[PDB]
Amino acid sequence: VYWDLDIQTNAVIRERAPADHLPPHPEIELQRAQLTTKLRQHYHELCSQREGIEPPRESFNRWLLERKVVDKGLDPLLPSECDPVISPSMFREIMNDIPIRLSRIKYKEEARKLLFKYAEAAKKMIDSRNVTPESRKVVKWNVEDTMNWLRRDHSASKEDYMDRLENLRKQCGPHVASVAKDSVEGICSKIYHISAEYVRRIRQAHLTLLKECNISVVQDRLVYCYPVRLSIPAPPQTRVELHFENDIACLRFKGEMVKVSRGHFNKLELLYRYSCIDDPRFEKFLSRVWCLIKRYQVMFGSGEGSGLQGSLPVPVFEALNKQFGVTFECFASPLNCYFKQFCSAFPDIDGFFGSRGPFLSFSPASGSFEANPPFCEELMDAMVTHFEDLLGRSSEPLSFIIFVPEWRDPPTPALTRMEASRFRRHQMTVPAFEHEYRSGSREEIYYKAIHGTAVIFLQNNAGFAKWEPTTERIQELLAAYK
Repeated sequence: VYWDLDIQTNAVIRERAPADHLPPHPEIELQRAQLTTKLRQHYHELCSQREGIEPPRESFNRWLLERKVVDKGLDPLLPSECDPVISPSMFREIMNDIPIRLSRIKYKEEARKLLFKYAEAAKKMIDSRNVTPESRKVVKWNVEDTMNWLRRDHSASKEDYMDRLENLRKQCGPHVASVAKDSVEGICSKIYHISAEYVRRIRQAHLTLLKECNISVVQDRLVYCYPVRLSIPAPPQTRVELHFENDIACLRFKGEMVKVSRGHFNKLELLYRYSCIDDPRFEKFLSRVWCLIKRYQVMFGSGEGSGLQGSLPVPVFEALNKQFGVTFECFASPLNCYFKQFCSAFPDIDGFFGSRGPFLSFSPASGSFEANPPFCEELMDAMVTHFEDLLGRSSEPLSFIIFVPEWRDPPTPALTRMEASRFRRHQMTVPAFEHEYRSGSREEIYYKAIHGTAVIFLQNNAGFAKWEPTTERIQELLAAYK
């Protein structure tokens, strides 16, 4: 439907030992869900009590992505051992909404209210918090200048109101940041430390469950890739019940229900048949589907396009396979993947559905790959370092075709590094990420993506010889856009 699970892999890796993840269990997934909900509530109260703002939209989810890049802890989702403690992602996102969040504007009275709301918010901040005398008089002058300019009987237009806000924000920004810096850092630190405590509780409950089940807790051939295997045996399956309401699969575990479309459920059964080797009678299938859906609900609120990751059209994947031999997605999930082989964030549960684990821990010696990472610049930067490390270590055909938003104000360090890479064979611009129909029946597309999508070809010499981005192959890839 929106996938081609018949295409076989051409990724080649060293044979690796089974991973030591604790086997997922709906009882533990439910506890992680209820603690992640409490963690979001701590984040909402900290932003409200310390800065008088709501949490910046999608910032908690983006925090989870950034923390995943550096976390050395034991939970597959929540952080517990991170250097730095202070997330640069969450810090930058909170600071962008201080003193207030800038909302979408369409009319003149909206722009006038937004300009006035910013000015009095900066004044209320100056009047109630510690600030150096230099920063106090600069903000005070700009706020007084704006208030008196609004007091003119001569009324300006909407673009005049907007430009006045852009300049006022330009002048007060540095002083507002120096005022709130210590407080925002404290929010990032406290939410990380609370998460670490939650991780310790989940870990202990999971070890206790396995002990209650009497469950105890390599050669380097080159082989075609294969899903991540677990070394710890699966605990006895639990009672998960399935029924369909119209074309929606409904799975209940002890009265707790998760939902997924019928089309995706049938896709998961196929991936499971192609990827799972420890459940010949599908006795554990429904339990693992429940954990999979719940895990991604905890990660991304629920189960087309958001402010975290874009979707590529199906014909683009077809053209990538036919024109450049692509068989593998570096950033996908069992729910959204196009190929049956992919890298994903949660190998403890995704491995049963074809995951090869996170890409930053994947070491292919050969293969043709596609990558459209989530909209997390910290992950993207680690991605580029991994790309160049892999391309420089192997002389076998290796190719990566990367899709990232064409944003230049300012460009991410990852995009700048890729444009200067010694492996860059070709670069172009394709249409922007847009909503791709899947549901059957939503958040808006990330703002950085609206100008278009940069497509970068990173190949070693063997890969450039085998999958060269010739003019004819580029036109066919461009022809895939409807």
